[PDB]
Amino acid sequence: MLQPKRTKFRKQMTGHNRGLAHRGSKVSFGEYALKATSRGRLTARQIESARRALTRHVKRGGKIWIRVFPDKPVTKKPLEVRMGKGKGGVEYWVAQIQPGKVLYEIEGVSEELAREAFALAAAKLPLATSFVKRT
Amino acid sequence: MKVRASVKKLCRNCKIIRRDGIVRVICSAEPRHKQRQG
Amino acid sequence: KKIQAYIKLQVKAGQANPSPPVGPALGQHGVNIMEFCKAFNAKTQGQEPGLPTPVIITVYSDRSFTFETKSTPAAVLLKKAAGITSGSARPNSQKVGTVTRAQLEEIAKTKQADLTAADLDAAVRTIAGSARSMGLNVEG
Amino acid sequence: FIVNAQVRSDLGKGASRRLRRNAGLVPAVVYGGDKEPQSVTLELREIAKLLENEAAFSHVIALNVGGVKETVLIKALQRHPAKGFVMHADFLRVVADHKLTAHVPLHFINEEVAVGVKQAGGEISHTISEVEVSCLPKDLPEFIEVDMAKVELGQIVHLSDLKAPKGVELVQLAHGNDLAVANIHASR
Amino acid sequence: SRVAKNPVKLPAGVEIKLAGQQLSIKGAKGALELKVHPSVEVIQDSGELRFAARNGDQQTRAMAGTTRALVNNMVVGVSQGFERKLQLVGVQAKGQVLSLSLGFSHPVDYELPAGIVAETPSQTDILIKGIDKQLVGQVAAEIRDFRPPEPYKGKGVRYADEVVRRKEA
RNA sequence: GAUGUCGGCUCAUCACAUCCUGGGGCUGAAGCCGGUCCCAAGGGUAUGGCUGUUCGCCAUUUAAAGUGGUACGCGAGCUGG
RNA sequence: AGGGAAACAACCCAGACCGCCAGCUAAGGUCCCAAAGUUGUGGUUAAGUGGUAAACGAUGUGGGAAGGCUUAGACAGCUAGGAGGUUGGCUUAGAAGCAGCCACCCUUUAAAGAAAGCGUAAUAGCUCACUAGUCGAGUCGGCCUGCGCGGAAGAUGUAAC
Repeated sequence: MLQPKRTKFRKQMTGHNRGLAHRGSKVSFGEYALKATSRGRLTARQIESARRALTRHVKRGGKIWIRVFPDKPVTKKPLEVRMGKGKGGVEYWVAQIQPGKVLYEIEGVSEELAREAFALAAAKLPLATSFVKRT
Repeated sequence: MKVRASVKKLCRNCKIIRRDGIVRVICSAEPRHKQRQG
Repeated sequence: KKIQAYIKLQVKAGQANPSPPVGPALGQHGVNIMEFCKAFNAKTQGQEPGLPTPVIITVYSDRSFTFETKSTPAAVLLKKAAGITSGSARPNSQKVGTVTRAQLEEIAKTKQADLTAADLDAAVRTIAGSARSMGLNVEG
Repeated sequence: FIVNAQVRSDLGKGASRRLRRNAGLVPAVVYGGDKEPQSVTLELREIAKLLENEAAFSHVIALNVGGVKETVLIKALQRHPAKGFVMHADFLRVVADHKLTAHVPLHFINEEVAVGVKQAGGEISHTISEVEVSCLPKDLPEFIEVDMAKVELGQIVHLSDLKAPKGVELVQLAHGNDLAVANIHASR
Repeated sequence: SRVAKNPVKLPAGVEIKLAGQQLSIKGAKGALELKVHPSVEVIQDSGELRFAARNGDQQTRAMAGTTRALVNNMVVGVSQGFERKLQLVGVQAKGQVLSLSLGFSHPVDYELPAGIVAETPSQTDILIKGIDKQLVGQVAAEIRDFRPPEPYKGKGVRYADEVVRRKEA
């Protein structure tokens, strides 16, 4: 998975996920990209699962940019646990996703192979995504 | 028949038909690509 | 007009008179009889006569026969490698024959690098990728 | 390159949202260092066909508001971040004596004949297109040639390593920022 | 192009009855073909027969085409004897009933209605003759489900074509 | 200012995500067998040794010994291990 | 409190001083239970959607933008198709256009892929671009959007208008 090397604190708040993704919406490194069109939450093994789908469906070369980064820690109360005995401990990591956030980018492939590779990538992600080219 | 929630044309001989409100697939080659609803 | 591909040609080469290796093939295209068999005039001794290997043809109605810039027969002439003639039983399944690209200087007299590729090392890739799809491959 | 324009005597948020959802239009402005700015409505369908062109942004665009016609360079563009379509267009006046910075694409001409590709196994990595320039409107590069033919494996082409066509000032070279244009490197 | 604007081109030996709402086709080698032609349909006359719709629907666009097809095989069945050659194992044709012992302990007897007729031109074969292709194909299907084609060795009653999926174990 | 447990007995009632029986499709289904998936709830759907057992493990049967809801059905019906 | 949301402290409208067999409105409504439009104009929708719902899957249908294939006669359907060395490759009952291990232009001159794969688990049969004489033409592939269709199985009785 992708995790930070160390963070300043261990628990964040829950927070909210509002707005559109104005920053992070351009294909800034690659030629083709997998942009999200709905807001949600990618859990760093969704991210790695779609990553492996991409890097396994290319088979020949290319360069894949993984743009999202899970830096938000998410906790959990275990089972048979009464509520309110301090905040529960960290389990996994999460990138907060807004509509427009470019998730993955590729160059070095054809447009058809890129499109049917981001189809494999989008099959593993709980978001509504789309396919964009460089403007 | 093969009941899914996603029928597709598995080969080139497959052919998608709306029959009686059901999205079926008929294959003129292999009856294992016959599939019922989706 | 008539529009389709993966057209399927096989007869004994040169003479179209023996029919029942195929027999009544057509009944869709609609051309005449007098229009294949006058261009047997100039050149033998180059491109493997008689054995069933097809031209895969396109048609026009000018009738003064036309040959391409092409001397590569490539479809139905390459089962035998040791001298035995028939075909493979079922693909990928019956592993009994051990096969790579070893002995080629018998044919590498006339490699003919013009109609294969851009240079000679890519002509190694063509013979490294020629017959490799019913029971052989190339590492060596 | 010609787009048709209008007058736009009504400005704001809900006004702009009504232009986009009811009238099918797109707001814009025209401005230069020599005249007042002027707000303009355009059509989304009529500017989205310009944006289809590869030489859209590095080119003279005639622009007709009434019977008044202006020469116009598109120097800004706003775009809906999720769906992706033009909101307000934000373009610039063009005068014949003016410095006129625009973005020009890179075009990466002969990549099959690359000595880090054919003999040595490697792939071309374009890190940058859309170079910003600084040029009079007389010389507008619709493209900038990037020759990638005599470049070996592991070698990098920078902004100094290519051509500035007939008085075109590449902006980052005028600083100490010699950016990496393209790249030839080993595969994965 | 679309098929309802393709005219019928009936021969001289099809003496039709225009009635305004339903067509009634008579002739030699079979006759008495009546069809209640639907409301969204036009039946006009010339030296040949032809069809057109009435209103801008996608439902009648299928109906004019099927009405041309129904009268096409109706006319050409009033003219010619619609056939089928079903190949089977063992056929003792005797009369208006058919007798066949398809691998069971009982020979299942199949009777033939008015219209259709079955013959015994060979040892393993049935030729059918009828005036509408509807009932010809229906009685061919009614023979066919007595014993469908087993793939492995190959038994049962077939059609005239050979597209039967065969497998080996 | 009381809605008295688990199990067994007795009596049930519904669902269907069907255990048998019935009808099919595909098959890597030659046939006896199967595997899986549809359709179907009409009727059926063990006796025991151990332990308080539910369960479980065995023994022997059956065409089969289905899965669940009903105050984990049922003590103003019984028991009380 | 009253009216509406079937029933429903807290939701909507509205704050009951008392009487009236007077009127006008709010929310919500106007086919019958049940008071008021079986009102008008233009559409959409065939699921009883309305009147339960997600990933995803569908020639369901309405609308609006665009491309090229568009009569020198297109998208599926009838009257030739079919080579000028050689055994073009570690294999020896049998390794051509689907094995662990891959693929781009020199003929006699109007003709065309050393193959994206179903055949007689394989040989001797045969479905995909046609530089055309031939039937005579208006159709094919994606985007945005309206409403719909499957995905959708439970227990006393229709039983989520």
